[PDB]
Amino acid sequence: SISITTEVMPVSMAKTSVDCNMYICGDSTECANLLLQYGSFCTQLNRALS
Amino acid sequence: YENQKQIANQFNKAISQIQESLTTTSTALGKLQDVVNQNAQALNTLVKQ
Amino acid sequence: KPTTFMLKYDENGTITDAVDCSQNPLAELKCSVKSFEIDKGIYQTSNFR
Ligand SMILES: *[C@@H]1O[C@H](CO)[C@@H](O)[C@H](O)[C@H]1NC(C)=O
Repeated sequence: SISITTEVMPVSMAKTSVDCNMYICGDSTECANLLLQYGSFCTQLNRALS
Repeated sequence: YENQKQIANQFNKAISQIQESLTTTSTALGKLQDVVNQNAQALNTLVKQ
Repeated sequence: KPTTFMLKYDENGTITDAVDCSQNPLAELKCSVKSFEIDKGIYQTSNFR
């Protein structure tokens, strides 16, 4: 007998980017200066996701 | 067995072409370079922190 | 005017070269990856408002 069966394999997912200064802070300008004291956390995060 | 000379010559010519294509600075070893680069950027971030 | 520069100190300790990180997109791309020579490709640099 001849039988045709199926196999389902994932290949990829959804690509995502985030803006740190809009997620953490928003439109504020005191938050931006207070967040500058933590080094490059957001350059690091943008590299990881990219 | 009847075409041994042509096969030996094709083998030798392909070996010389592998050598000449590696000499001419074409980057086909970008994966080991990527390994080196990722380790160095990790340590630069840790020291800059 | 208040700008950001990336200054280059040489072996003897003197400033030999600099880029202005506000002149072009290319000077910003130079300052963000911290080099003077960039390879080919696409690179994210900053965000716009
Ligand atoms: C550093 O100074 C010495 C003596 O002034 C000079 O001979 C040498 O070329 C200088 N190095 C560079 C990179 O200019």
